[PDB]
Amino acid sequence: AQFHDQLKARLLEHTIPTQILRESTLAWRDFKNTFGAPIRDFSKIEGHLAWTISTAAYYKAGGKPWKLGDIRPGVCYLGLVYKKIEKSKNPQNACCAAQMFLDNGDGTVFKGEVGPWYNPEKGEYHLKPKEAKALLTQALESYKEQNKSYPKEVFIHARTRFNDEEWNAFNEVTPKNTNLVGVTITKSKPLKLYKTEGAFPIMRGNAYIVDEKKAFLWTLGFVPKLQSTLSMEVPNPIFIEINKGEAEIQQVLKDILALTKLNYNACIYADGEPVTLRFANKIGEILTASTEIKTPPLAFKYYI
Amino acid sequence: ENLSYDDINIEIVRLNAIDFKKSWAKGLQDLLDAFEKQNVPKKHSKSNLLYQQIFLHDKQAIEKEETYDSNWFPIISFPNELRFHRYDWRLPKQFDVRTLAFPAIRYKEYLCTFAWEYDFIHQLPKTETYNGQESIRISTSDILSGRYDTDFIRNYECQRLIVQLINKAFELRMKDKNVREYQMSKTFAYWIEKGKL
Amino acid sequence: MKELIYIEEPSILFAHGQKCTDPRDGLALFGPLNQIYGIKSGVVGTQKGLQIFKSYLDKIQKPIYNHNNITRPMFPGFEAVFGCKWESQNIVFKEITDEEIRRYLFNASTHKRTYDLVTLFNDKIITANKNDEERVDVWFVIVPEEIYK
Amino acid sequence: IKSKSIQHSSRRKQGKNWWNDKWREKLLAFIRFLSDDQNAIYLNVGSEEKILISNKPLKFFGKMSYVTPS
RNA sequence: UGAGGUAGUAGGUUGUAUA
DNA sequence: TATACAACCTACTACCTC
Ligand SMILES: [Mg+2]
Repeated sequence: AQFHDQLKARLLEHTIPTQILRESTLAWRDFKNTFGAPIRDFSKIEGHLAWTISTAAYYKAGGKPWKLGDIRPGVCYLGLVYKKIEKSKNPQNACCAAQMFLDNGDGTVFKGEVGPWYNPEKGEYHLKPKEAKALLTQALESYKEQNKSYPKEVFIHARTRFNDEEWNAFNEVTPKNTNLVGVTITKSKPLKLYKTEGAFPIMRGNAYIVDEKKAFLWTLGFVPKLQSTLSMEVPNPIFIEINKGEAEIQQVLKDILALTKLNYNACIYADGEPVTLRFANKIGEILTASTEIKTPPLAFKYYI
Repeated sequence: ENLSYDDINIEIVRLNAIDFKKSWAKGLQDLLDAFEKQNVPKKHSKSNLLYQQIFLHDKQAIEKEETYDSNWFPIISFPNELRFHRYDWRLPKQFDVRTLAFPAIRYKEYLCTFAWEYDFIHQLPKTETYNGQESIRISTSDILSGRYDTDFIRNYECQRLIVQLINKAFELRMKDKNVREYQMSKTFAYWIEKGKL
Repeated sequence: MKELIYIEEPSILFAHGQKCTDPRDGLALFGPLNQIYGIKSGVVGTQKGLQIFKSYLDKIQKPIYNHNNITRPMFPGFEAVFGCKWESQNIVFKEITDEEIRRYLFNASTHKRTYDLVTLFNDKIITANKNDEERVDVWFVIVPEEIYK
Repeated sequence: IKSKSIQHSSRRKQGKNWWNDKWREKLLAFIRFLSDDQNAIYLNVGSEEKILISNKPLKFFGKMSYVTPS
């Protein structure tokens, strides 16, 4: 992993789109495995490889393959991901975000709020008041610059919970008529819904509501169109909780699914987790390997 | 979709029209169905796969009822009351509450040995205690919200204690059965042997 | 018996303002949303890497099929799907000689060798970026087999 | 087996052929094997008290499903 | 790193209660 | 400050491709 992240970090400093391809991927028949059998054989999926590579190359050259249409107009989706930076100074925890919103022409704006805001504790996957204020102000100013108006709602989601200090700072920053909603998306709680009769698993999109603030969503499983499964061995659901906010549990799940339908790095039906968090994790993985970039580019072409 | 049915020109409004307004794929599928119905002539798997793709462009789910099993095995009953015994000076400080027959914790400032029942004899046989000082709490209020919280133990801790007791009780029970143990990273696994069954 | 609610699958837009749920099918029928006119590529790697890249790029210009064409939709071809010209003939090449990789890869610390390889590749890329006239929209790094391990 | 790698490389090998049915029946049979009573399992939390776990897991149902492939 | 998923392993933090 | 738990967090290797 050292090669890829360092290369992307320096080219980030120089702002050049790039794509790394192994020789085994493009020519898999030549590189055998000492037994007359390819180490990685693409014989039955030779068109999926082409789909993925072509879509990635098209996106990295400045072209939109598709866009989201069914998303609430007037909201911002922010995903916060924490990565542990522990090399010299202290086991610091960097926070990297990603922003998505849609308005003024039905277009989709999918960028990443960057400028990692650190926290000098071993644990403590949270933000101090000043860094939270800076994060929210930067996101709000970006949205207002794009849309010439302030957001009607803000949809903050992360893999960790929010504390009262952070939420009070956020509410201090927020304008008079902007509401904030916090959501925590855990991934591996031990629930497994088997199907009583068939040998095929539960369908994707089934949701179980345990409370007016918590629910399970099956983002994997058996999809009718493809007549196959998006996973293996009894797919695992994800857990959604409305932490520190006031909203409905159905709109949240619909928004979560819509966010899952935005993976540009690969050509698939959908992925289990929302992409706003995966791309933030990629941004963090790229940034933590470099040495103190002042103002990184916010475009996704340079990172992925 | 902006053309009203009352404004279509004459000699077309009386015909059978195909709706391309909502989605073009559905209209094209309807067109192909009409063509195949009225024997419309047509002429290397680039068209068979294409036709299958057009047909399966929307394999919508059906309103069929299904029943799913889970792995959440419920608990049908609990012991009536949760007990809190003193056992001061009858329990050595350098003696863990584990390695004991029944699930017991030494939590809280005093009133240790959180077990549901008595009879820790032959392991600490002081066998001389005054039952008046023992504190007893109803498990009904502990599990189900209620006013079980006091300055002694608040409600949140009073449930994390019961979960601990259950997780311990399962471990001690699953040893008079006929299985052996495997040690995972943070838990224990219970598997049946080859000779049995 | 608890009841499970159902959430309808979202729809993603494509060209002509049309909608679908599977990006492959939607791109195949309708196509992309914007018009870039072509992709001018640039390759960094050994000559064998250039040959592999050119062979693959020529391969992907024509239809490619899978085993199950319903589970995984086929590939019509690059220009048919995207309407863009990405061809092997218009390729800018920057070569890494075998001597360079042999010298830098062998020995040294695990951090030092990685820093050396990254420095070599990125020096080539940056020097081509600022000291050349030909435009390169996206750069492709064809990593040899020994560099990975 | 006293190795932590050949067990991982065998778990990953063996789990690939098992699907919904082969996991569900095996889990239910294992749970039913331990049970003493026909409808519960006894955990002795004392000399006079016990905690009972039902032998039949929670069941869910939904109104939207799919037609199973052949 | 063309990708996605499943599982294992290793550590860490907070809130009690103790020595 | 260190050791016994429940509740939460991240970060690696190894193996699959339906
Ligand atoms: Mg990529």
